[PDB]
Amino acid sequence: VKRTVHRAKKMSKTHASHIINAQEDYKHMYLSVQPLDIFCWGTGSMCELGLGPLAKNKEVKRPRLNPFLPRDEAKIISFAVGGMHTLALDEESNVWSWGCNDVGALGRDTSNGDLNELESTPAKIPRESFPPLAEGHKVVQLAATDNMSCALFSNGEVYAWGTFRCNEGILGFYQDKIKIQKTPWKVPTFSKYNIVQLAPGKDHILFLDEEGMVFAWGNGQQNQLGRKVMERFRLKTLDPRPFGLRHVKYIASGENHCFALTKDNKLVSWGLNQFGQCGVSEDVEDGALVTKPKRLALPDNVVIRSIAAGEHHSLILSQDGDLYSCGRLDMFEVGIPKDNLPEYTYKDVHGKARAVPLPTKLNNVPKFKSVAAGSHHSVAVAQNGIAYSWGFGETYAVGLGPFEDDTEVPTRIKNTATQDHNIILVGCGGQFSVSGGVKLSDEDAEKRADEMDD
Amino acid sequence: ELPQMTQQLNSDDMQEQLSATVKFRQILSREHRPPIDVVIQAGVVPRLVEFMRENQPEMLQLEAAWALTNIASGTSAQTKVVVDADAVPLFIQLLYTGSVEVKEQAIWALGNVAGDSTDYRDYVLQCNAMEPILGLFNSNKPSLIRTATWTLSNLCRGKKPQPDWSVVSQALPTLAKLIYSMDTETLVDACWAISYLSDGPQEAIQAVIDVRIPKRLVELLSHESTLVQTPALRAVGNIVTGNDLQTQVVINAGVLPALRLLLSSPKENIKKEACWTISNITAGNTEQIQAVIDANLIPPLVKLLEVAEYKTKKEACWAISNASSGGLQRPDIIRYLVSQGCIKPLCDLLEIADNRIIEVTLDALENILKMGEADKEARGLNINENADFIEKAGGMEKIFNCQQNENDKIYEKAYKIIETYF
Repeated sequence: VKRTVHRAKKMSKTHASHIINAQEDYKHMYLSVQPLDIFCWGTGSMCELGLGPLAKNKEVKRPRLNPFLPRDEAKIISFAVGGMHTLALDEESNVWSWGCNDVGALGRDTSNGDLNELESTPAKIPRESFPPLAEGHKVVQLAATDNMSCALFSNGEVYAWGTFRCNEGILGFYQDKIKIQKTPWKVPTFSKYNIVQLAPGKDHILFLDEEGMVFAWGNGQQNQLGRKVMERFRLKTLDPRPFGLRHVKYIASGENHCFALTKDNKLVSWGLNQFGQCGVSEDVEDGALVTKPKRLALPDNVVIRSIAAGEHHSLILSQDGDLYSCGRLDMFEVGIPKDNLPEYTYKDVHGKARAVPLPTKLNNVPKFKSVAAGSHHSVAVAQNGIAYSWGFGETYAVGLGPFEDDTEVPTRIKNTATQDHNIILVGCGGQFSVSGGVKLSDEDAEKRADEMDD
Repeated sequence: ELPQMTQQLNSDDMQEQLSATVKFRQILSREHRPPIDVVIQAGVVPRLVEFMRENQPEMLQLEAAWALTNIASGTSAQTKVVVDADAVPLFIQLLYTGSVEVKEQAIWALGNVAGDSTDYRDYVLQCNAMEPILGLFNSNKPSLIRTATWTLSNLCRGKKPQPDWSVVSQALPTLAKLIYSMDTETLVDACWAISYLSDGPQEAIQAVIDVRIPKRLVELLSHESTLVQTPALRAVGNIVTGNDLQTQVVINAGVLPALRLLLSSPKENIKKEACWTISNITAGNTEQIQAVIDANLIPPLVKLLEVAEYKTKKEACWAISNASSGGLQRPDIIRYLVSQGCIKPLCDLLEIADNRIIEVTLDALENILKMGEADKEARGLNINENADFIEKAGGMEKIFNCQQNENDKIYEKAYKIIETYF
């Protein structure tokens, strides 16, 4: 009677249009997969250690478990260490905070031993301060500079507080409209795409979107912002702005120098290069400033995994486990012994080696899986899960014990608190350090002890 | 890199598991030639499905289901690896436990599985995937409902062994809302899923029409591009395959002024499937023919019956031939048809068409002649003039030359109507 009478069935999930990066490519670097025991060491003269107000806890020379961040109930998953303060989010996406709050970098109220109990003890930032949390979103990365904090959300929104500091006094927080931001604040969108990664410095912070564009925000006296700022239009242009850096997969920043990894596996750096920390030129008397991004000459088989840098040194961690360092030698930041100094080390007018201005692979060291760098000290965990710190040690930031001499070579951190632990995340500040990890099973610690101390 | 990635994937450090699972997902997410067999050969598939267990952390489940998604997107043999790892139930479990991210991730993998063949489509339905999938349509992100609608399109799909009407008919109330979306990519998948379901016995055609759907299907007959006009036209096309109380409802939503808009569409398949729809609505009540009469649909159809191609003239003939069938109750349907210039395109169709169209064209020319037989008896005439202009267009010669074809039914009719009127 009545008569009854192409489109794809399968479909791979790939990148869409101009998108180079996805947030999932980054959160494995920052957010731990399981709650961590938090360990702090160094000097907490400015409440950095987060171990309480008692003066006994102001100076800790070996990694000490932080009871204010218990693994069972606080459940700290990630943490970002600034210069005098740190942030940390838990398993329910609540950011913690402890450190110096002279410029509101802690995002919480402080008013009403020697240390301030509110500053020297970690506590949560009010959840109501983050509207995205109430809208069903999570924090995928935290960042902390010297005087400014920042939180990246899973929807691409960015919240930040604190200030940036110029060399003279206080520069400002955002575009002449606000001097100091005490509470978490919504950074207005500055890109058609969502931000995927943060890279904090001393008084600046970088951004990176899915498109691959890099943005800069903060102080730019040392050309950290990838451009130049005149005195007149300084506050008017103080906001996350690009600078001709496109097609970038990964960003990382020292205190006044930055790095960016492009899609074609090309690593460029810019900013301040006082001690060759950018690793771009062999002559250190030549350029104190790298205005235009300059490519680093790493070996061919190298695939960059992470990049950590401090004030005058940089550490490039490869996927094969090798660690490449470049920068200042005056406090053994690069971790290269005096007998293994390469040909291109810089001797000053007095004849003393001052820096290594090119990326140099460390030798006689274990394979590393992560690395962090403070102002003049560094921490890198090996493949088994043991930390190796080196550099400036007069503040016990290397956590190697009661001695004040600098350490020339990455040496093992060994104390009862950390020996049975596999540490996952490590951060470093000005004169302290923070590590987080999980305790191994009694048999997993049995084998590793047989591997090392035999 | 693979020997390193495989070794890092099997390490007991869960964080190293996550970093390795990200690397596998990245190389499996390349746009061209993803190394699916090379990672299948690597023996890491049974561990990827291990990372989707209930106890596993969410970041690990996300990267694992994403990597397995792109493995299932390949050859029908490469999808067999994912299903023989017993991964489909874990995909459905993550539709309950995990967050929005993993739910969008697993609904993508289930879509590639359910779209490979009909046995995998039933297998997905076999594991009670319908209830969690339909529950995903209360979320907010337009991409989640985009991937979920596409998977739901592959579920209503397949006709050689049709999907279980019981487990699939639960989705129409959810599809009735998805047509009202504005995302162009979602509603296209939503319309195709409806056209797949509107095809079947009356248990389905009555079900589609009982859930408020066909009113907007005519509203989406008018859309910008043709990517949505085609599934919606197929949807309203399968609805008229039912009884005449079912076709009567589509007529209410102004379907006929919308069908004329499609009769001049740039895409030819929109022209043809419009004529196929106009064909079946002209096969109901004699008043349903009048609906097509007054709707000004026949002037463009008779010109299609002349200049358009055979794939479209055939369905245009069925529309015109079924229209003349209403002359028993109301002989003026032919009276309206003869004035539009219908006898010449029908007669010129005699030599170019085939056994199945010469049949219906003769039925049209006969019911035209049968009306004129009643015109020369009730009205005073002594010659039937419905045959006067058949040969004015050269049709009496062609129908006389239709007695030579050896098909039984066309020789029995061409010879009968030529003796009855000539």
